[PDB]
Amino acid sequence: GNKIHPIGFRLGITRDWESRWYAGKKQYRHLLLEDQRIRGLLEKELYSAGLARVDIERAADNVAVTVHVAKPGVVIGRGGERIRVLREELAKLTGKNVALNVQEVQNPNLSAPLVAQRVAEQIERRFAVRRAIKQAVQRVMESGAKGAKVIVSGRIGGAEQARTEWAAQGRVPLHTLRANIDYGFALARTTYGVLGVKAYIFLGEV
Amino acid sequence: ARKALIEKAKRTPKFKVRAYTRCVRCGRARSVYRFFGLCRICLRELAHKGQLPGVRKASW
Amino acid sequence: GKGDRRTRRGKIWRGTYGKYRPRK
Amino acid sequence: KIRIKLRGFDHKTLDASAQKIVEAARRSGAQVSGPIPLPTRVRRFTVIRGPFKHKDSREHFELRTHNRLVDIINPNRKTIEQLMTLDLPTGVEIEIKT
Amino acid sequence: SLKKGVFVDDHLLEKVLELNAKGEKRLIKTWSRRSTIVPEMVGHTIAVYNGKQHVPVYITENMVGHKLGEFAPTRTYR
RNA sequence: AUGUGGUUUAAUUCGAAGCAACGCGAAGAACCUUACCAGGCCUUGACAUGCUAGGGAACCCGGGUGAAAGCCUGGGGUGCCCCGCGAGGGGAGCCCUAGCACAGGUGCUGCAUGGCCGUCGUCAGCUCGUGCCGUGAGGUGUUGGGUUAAGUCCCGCAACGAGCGCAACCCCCGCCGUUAGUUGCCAGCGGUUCGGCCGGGCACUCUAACGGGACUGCCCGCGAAAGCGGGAGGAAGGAGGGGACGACGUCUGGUCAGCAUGGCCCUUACGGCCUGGGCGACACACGUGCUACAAUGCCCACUACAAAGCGAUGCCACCCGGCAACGGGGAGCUAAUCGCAAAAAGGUGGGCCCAGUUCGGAUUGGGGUCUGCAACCCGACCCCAUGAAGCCGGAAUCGCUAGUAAUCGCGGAUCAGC
Ligand SMILES: NC[C@@H]1O[C@H](O[C@H]2[C@@H](O)[C@H](O[C@@H]3[C@@H](O)[C@H](N)C[C@H](N)[C@H]3O[C@H]3O[C@H](CO)[C@@H](O)[C@H](O)[C@H]3N)O[C@@H]2CO)[C@H](N)[C@@H](O)[C@@H]1O
Ligand SMILES: [Mg+2]
Ligand SMILES: [Mg+2]
Ligand SMILES: [Mg+2]
Ligand SMILES: [Mg+2]
Ligand SMILES: [Mg+2]
Ligand SMILES: [Mg+2]
Ligand SMILES: [Mg+2]
Ligand SMILES: [Mg+2]
Ligand SMILES: [Mg+2]
Ligand SMILES: [Mg+2]
Ligand SMILES: [Mg+2]
Ligand SMILES: [Mg+2]
Ligand SMILES: [Mg+2]
Ligand SMILES: [Mg+2]
Ligand SMILES: [Mg+2]
Ligand SMILES: [Mg+2]
Repeated sequence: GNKIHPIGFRLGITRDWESRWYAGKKQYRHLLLEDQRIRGLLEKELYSAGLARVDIERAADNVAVTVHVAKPGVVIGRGGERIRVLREELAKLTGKNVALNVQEVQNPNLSAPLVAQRVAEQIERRFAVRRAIKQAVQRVMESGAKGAKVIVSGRIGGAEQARTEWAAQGRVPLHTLRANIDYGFALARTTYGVLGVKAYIFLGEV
Repeated sequence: ARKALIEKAKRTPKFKVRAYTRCVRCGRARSVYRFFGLCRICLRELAHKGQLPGVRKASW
Repeated sequence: GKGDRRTRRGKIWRGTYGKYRPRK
Repeated sequence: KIRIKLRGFDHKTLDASAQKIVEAARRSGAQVSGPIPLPTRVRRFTVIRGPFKHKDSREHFELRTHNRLVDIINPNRKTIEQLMTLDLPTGVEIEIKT
Repeated sequence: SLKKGVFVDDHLLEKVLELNAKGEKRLIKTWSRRSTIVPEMVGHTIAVYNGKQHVPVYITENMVGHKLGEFAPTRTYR
């Protein structure tokens, strides 16, 4: 049981925050609880679109909420029918004026939490646990990455004894601060318990 | 017990000293940093993700 | 020493103030 | 005569945000006692890494509130235009005093 | 130890005062071991809960400053 | 003092078990917490989404009873759909009772699991591709010689390369420069009720952002080379000092009691609410600690060493009352501006004179203060009295290689208080 989170290891450099709002020592508490039940609701009713980051900013009773997705089409609805429903759902808990940009992740095979989700999705549809990994990495290397690595936990294929499958390609230098390693994690609630999917994508540098 | 209780701790009680903290996520009594409403665990977690603004690995 | 409430040092350690350690 | 305190977690979005408030008062008005960097309030939190007993072994987190200061002596209305609502606040705090 | 009250439960007093206006009852039971024995509300027999049952503590004069639970010992063979 | 073993208990809730459990989960157990017990209670439930059905449908104010929870109650009450009617009935909110799907379980399984952690170990390793060798498992590379903290580099070599590691890229601390003036100053000069306090000045100090600086670059010696010993310059050499950072894997390690989660079990109870007790028991055993056992010391007074953090359900200057804790008042401060704040050791003087002591401060009687609904079981503090063991610790055994150990105080988190 070793090893730090690669994002948290990098926050000051080669990775910046999912929440860029100052607060004093008595708002922070609530501007967080909100901040969170936000993602709690967004992530839950927005899986289809496939959301990577759920970026957020503030400046006193207004909120940015720049959601990044692979399939913008799905958040909008043909015209603007869903994006309305969401701005409306938000302000019922967030007693403030909820702004809301939307972004396309131009290549979703280089968004680690998408790759995780992908593989996690396959696992729940009893797929070939070891080839999923194999393919996923390939796909990620195929879309031009510097390296990748995927890990699945245990009860692989409903087996009685927990195990751990991994695969990787190129470089994934977890100790280099100046690396830029999108990391991502997906669950996978199956008929025979949870599996855990981790995904690492090396791209960056100076 | 940890449902009937996440509920009870929110109710305003007879006597303010019966009152107490709770990790507003990970629903929990002990090591609960009042500047966040966050259990040391459900906290190291967010702190890592970038979901706690300006919070960073300290090293000195 | 440090364990004696009726010394000045006993007070310091204990963080307290009193006859045996006044506030100036 | 006019005093502005600037808080924030990010040291680049002060030395940026409030060093552009030095141009938007020098160009469109008179004298400024330059941006002055204040003592920063470091918060440190210290957490037992694991969920259950492993009491030695911890992780150390700080939360660092940087403070900066600017002073402008001659209140023009040629100045209070950018310094009024030519807005680029981002993740920054604004105190305005006299 | 206090000095502005003796922080004694009204549900007991009230029940003891409005027994002193004619009242010589033994079936007086309470769960407020946390209450001071009040100026000469003696003579009576209060049964105090130790957390398992009420024990008859006969209250005399020599023991007035004290609390009620000082006579309902909670743990066994000490 | 504290954690644990055991024993005891109505209960002494559960976990943790050599290193890697035992001041551990617990960064705060009087009621809360609380998961334990005893008693009084609620059952479609303290919480989520829906269904079948008579009753009322927003809501407000009491009373009885009880420890509280709850339960038995008497009133105030008519707003909105609908106009379908000019006489108001139709389960629109909403709220009740009776059933139903369900909630709820800190019940069990860490040997069904995720996650996070511990651990060998920050140890110098663990591998892969293709080639080569072997019938084969496998080997070679990664062996050898030199070198390093290092599978660090060098030279060789049927291998040539690469990846996870090592190092570096990041933070703090050493020197200097640039940018910046409600903190710095007679540094300069002026005024000063002589407090940088006053106009004034960033020089300096600092504060915090950005740069510079170190490369075995330079000189002597050794070496094939890497590199090794020494010298100069430089604040700083040969990894300058402290962090952060944990390879493939190992332990069927740890946790289902943070959370998440597969399965099994409880559903007028293995759920819930309450009051009270318990987690604080004490014939014992162990771990981690504190205070000591004194004169390189103890006590009292005076006396600036300075150095990270906290503070508007707050920090409290300053006056006064009290021996005091604390209580009255009461200014400043959203805080480099005001407060917590005295640093203590040290220094100067005075006392004690080797005594179970003016060492030591356990235990115990008594009087108080504060937080809190409440301090018996169970709080901290102050004051009087009382002064226990203890004269440096058996066998065993622990930490530390330098601003370290040793010693001295200071802050924070949790937190009403502790
Ligand atoms: N990120 C993990 C944390 O690291 C901690 O720090 C551990 C180690 O990193 C640390 O270092 C070890 C020490 O363990 C061991 N007993 C002796 C050894 N000389 C030390 O190594 C030392 O030298 C190296 C390199 O020169 C340093 O980088 C290292 O940090 C330093 N402590 O000592 C700690 C354990 O003895 C803890 N291992 C662990 O509790 C915690 O998880
Ligand atoms: Mg409390
Ligand atoms: Mg003494
Ligand atoms: Mg310890
Ligand atoms: Mg006994
Ligand atoms: Mg258990
Ligand atoms: Mg295990
Ligand atoms: Mg596990
Ligand atoms: Mg176990
Ligand atoms: Mg062959
Ligand atoms: Mg190498
Ligand atoms: Mg070697
Ligand atoms: Mg490294
Ligand atoms: Mg086991
Ligand atoms: Mg109780
Ligand atoms: Mg305990
Ligand atoms: Mg002696």
